[PDB]
Amino acid sequence: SNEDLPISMENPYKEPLKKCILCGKHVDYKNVQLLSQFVSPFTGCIYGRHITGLCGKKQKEITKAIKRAQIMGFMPVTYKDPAYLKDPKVCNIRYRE
Amino acid sequence: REVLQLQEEVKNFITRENLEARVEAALDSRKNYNWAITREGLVVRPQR
Amino acid sequence: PRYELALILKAMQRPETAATLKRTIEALMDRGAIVRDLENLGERALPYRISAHSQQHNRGGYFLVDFYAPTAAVESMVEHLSRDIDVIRGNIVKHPLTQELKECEGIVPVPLAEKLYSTKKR
Amino acid sequence: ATPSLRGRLARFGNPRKPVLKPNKPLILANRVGERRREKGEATCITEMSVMMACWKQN
Amino acid sequence: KNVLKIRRRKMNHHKYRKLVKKT
Amino acid sequence: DPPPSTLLKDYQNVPGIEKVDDVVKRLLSLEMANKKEMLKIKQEQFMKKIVANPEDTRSLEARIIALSVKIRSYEEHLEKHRKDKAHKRYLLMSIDQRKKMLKNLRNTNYDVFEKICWGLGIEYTFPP
Amino acid sequence: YHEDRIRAKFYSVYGSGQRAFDLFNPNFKSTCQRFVEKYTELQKLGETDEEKLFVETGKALLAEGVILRRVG
Amino acid sequence: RQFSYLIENMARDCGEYAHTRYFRGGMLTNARLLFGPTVRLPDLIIFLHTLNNIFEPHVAVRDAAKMNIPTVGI
Amino acid sequence: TKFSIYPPIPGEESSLRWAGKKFEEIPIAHIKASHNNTQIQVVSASNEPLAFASCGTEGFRNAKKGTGIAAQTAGIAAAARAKQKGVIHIRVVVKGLGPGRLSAMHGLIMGGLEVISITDNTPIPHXGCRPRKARKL
Amino acid sequence: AKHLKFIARTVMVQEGNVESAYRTLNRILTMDGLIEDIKHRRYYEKPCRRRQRESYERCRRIYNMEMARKINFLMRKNRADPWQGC
RNA sequence: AAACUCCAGUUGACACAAAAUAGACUACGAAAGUGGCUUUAACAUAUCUGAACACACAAUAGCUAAGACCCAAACUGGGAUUAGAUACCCCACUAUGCUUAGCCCUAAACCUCAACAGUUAAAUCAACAAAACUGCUCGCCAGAACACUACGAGCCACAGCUUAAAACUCAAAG
Ligand code: FES
Ligand SMILES: [K+]
Ligand SMILES: [K+]
Ligand SMILES: [K+]
Ligand SMILES: [Mg+2]
Ligand SMILES: [Mg+2]
Ligand SMILES: [Mg+2]
Ligand SMILES: [Mg+2]
Ligand SMILES: [Mg+2]
Ligand SMILES: [Mg+2]
Ligand SMILES: [Mg+2]
Ligand SMILES: [Mg+2]
Ligand SMILES: [Mg+2]
Ligand SMILES: [Mg+2]
Ligand SMILES: [Mg+2]
Ligand SMILES: [Mg+2]
Ligand SMILES: [Mg+2]
Ligand SMILES: [Mg+2]
Ligand SMILES: [Mg+2]
Ligand SMILES: [Mg+2]
Ligand SMILES: [Mg+2]
Repeated sequence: SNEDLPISMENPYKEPLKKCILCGKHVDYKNVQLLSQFVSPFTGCIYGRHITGLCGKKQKEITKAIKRAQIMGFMPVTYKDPAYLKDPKVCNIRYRE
Repeated sequence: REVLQLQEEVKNFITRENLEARVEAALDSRKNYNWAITREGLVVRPQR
Repeated sequence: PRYELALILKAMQRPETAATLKRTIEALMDRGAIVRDLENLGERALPYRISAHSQQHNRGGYFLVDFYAPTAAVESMVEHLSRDIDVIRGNIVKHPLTQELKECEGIVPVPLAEKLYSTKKR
Repeated sequence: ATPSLRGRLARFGNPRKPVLKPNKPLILANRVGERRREKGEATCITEMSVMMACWKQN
Repeated sequence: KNVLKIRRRKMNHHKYRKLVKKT
Repeated sequence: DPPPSTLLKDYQNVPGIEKVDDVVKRLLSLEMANKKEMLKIKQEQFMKKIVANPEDTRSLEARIIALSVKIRSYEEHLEKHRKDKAHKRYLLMSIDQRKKMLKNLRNTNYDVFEKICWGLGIEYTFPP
Repeated sequence: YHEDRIRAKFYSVYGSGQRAFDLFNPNFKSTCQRFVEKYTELQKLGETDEEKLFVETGKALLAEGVILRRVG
Repeated sequence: RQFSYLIENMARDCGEYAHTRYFRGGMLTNARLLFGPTVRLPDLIIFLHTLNNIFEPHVAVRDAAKMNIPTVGI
Repeated sequence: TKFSIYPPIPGEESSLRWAGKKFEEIPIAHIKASHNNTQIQVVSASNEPLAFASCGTEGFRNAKKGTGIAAQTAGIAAAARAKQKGVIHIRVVVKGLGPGRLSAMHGLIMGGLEVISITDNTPIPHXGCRPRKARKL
Repeated sequence: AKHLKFIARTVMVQEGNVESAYRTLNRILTMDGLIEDIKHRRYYEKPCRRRQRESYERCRRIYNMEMARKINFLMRKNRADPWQGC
């Protein structure tokens, strides 16, 4: 018949699925430097996923690790350890504007 | 394969014979679990 | 199974710290534990002032003990650590490396929910 | 990103209990709320205080 | 729906408990 | 219960495990494992003793054996935790599901049914 | 279409060609379309490896004077 | 409204009629009152765009069917 | 150097000085901003009381204490007494969301004191004692 | 009580600009939810009332975030009328 | 106003109470319920349906016995308000909220939408609400009120719970 008729395929132009910054990386409660990146510098509050940008699976892991480290004597609760204030900013939040 | 790997790790396990020697070695060494993540998903190990 | 003892020790000199570490490891072995490794995380200022055994501690030596013990040993060891005056805080958790991370493909987009309300003209 | 509405409301397909209980249908209207006037507040309280304080002194 | 049916049952039960207490 | 030195079901048949170090043996034994690992060996022993084909796990007989192992675990848990209503419900439900399995087995295969009752020490009672 | 697999790969490797698409001209051929054409011509020769066939396609265009600046 | 001028010229050129403006209610179902008792309604209505400016069917589509007037439509 | 809103850490070495004194040595002005009163106590870096003033001690009574002007007058009173003892720079630590939360600091500045930092220490229990029941108004 | 003081919720004044410092501090507490949290803690909010408020605040976020998404999508069409007179 | 001044602020020591943020997540459990940390045990069923009562559970309140004391708080007392105020507002303090061991077995226990399987075709379809339906099974309902009542029976319940009528009355109730 005719060879120009559309054929059945999976979308070849489909882009790869997005991945959170922590995708494929183990989150440890001992890694206080990583955990501090997701808490408020002034109040120590854990940031929501809309700020942190983490996936649902990693947001839970970070939350559970922060809570564990804070009660085991590794992480402060009411503020962010000043030693980690100069680490890379990975959270979409602006306090001065 | 797992049993073979385990049989190799047990060689380094702490025992009552090497307990004191292993305790001194631990006091001298330092282990760091801290590292940071960038907005690009790259690990930034600590420089110390 | 495999456990991890997060041991925050009192700020002491090297001879006393060695005695405490050996005493703690011997207690684990006495309860049937196969100690695998001992890691020194270094002495740092505590995140908050911890009051233990009628003493206010502001500094401590952080250590890690990797060991295999029977399930019944965990409760016994927790009791022993509570009675040791050289230990500020002691916690036993299931070793994190035993837990395997499932492979993640990525974030799948969720489309806006549809057909929540009838299409009648209001 | 807008929070999800999948499984949030009590519907026949939804097996779980409802997360949300909107009192009005979650449907965009053709209008927005009117601009609200700012609440009036007393002005020049500080300047009044310094004048009244000096009167007491003098 | 209004609560007129519940209100009638509410008064019945109140008066009943008051009667039982008295007697 | 199986001795604590018993090797795990997964590592029991790997070649050369009888000659490994004593530490490796006890690390791979029941002593260093959770309660569920010992339950698997219990199920294995009952399957070999009673069932004709231990490899077939979909048979009405294997399901009765597996359920009885679970029933026994709940009774041991409930002995320690007396006010655990969640597990008391699971035990009573499990007992009723084994009765239904036994009734279906009694109606279909009596010769095999009698072997289940003997091996597992289950007495079939008729409902009121 | 079958060539969408080629077009998707080309756009990923090289990106949008410098030549701007002129959709007004019905006979306009883009750098990607030229690649598909050469790719198909080399497929008729009897090449069975996509990666090898993709590499050969790029080499033929480079010889013809086409500018193929990879994203890298 | 991008083609209102074009369509009004095309109708005048072929000696026909165009309605590219806001369609007032009752132009077809109430014509004898709007125009006069002896007004003659269209015999054919050609919709070059069948949707109004809120992306809903042009009202005359329904009203043309009420008046039994055949309609051509893109 | 760029201005850092974050306070200097006591352990680390900083170049910021106020009258030759480090951040850890500046006296502290504790402001308790309640719904019905504002209390201001100026203490030294070693917790030695220097001055105290509240809306009640300034002659305001009943609902007149819970006003901005009443708190501002209390701030000026505390500043006057604190300046006699040698206080110039103060670290403000406010507690509560009362009407005199900001006015108290304005009074302290109007009294001749310089505020170098503002700390909020309003108590927030993390789960705590159950508060009084809601009012039926 | 146990933590080090003068690290949490502390803001430094720039060039004696206390007004801007208080606004910054007040903005930090609002963005974190402390201001709104403190006010709700004055009186006990019963669980059913807290669940009823959370449901209300969540339905309002979804509506407001969808209306804003439509405003920004249609703002392009605020242009002047191109076919004026047609 | 009363109350407090054996008060208040700073600093230090300091629970058998309650568990910010995360949570814009929507998971777990039969439901009731479950959101601080750790560990142990642990989440029935390879067809489905299947009970007011059998079997086992079941928020809060409440009962019995022994403990705990931060805060909250029926009742009660004081202050205020009011024509009165046995309320709404303020203060103080109980039972109670907690733990242990037994009861009691109720809820707008409602997501007022039963379990399992399947459909989106046509007249979709009273109205509103959360679109309209098919197969199959158990449970339940036949005007309002009397009536979450009387009597009988069962129950660790004894001012209780479950089951649950009739007479007279009306032409409506919904
Ligand atoms: S997207 Fe892979 S773990 Fe977050
Ligand atoms: K908490
Ligand atoms: K009921
Ligand atoms: K309901
Ligand atoms: Mg409603
Ligand atoms: Mg209403
Ligand atoms: Mg009545
Ligand atoms: Mg008085
Ligand atoms: Mg929350
Ligand atoms: Mg059933
Ligand atoms: Mg029945
Ligand atoms: Mg109960
Ligand atoms: Mg009780
Ligand atoms: Mg009280
Ligand atoms: Mg009491
Ligand atoms: Mg408690
Ligand atoms: Mg409920
Ligand atoms: Mg049913
Ligand atoms: Mg009742
Ligand atoms: Mg009764
Ligand atoms: Mg009776």
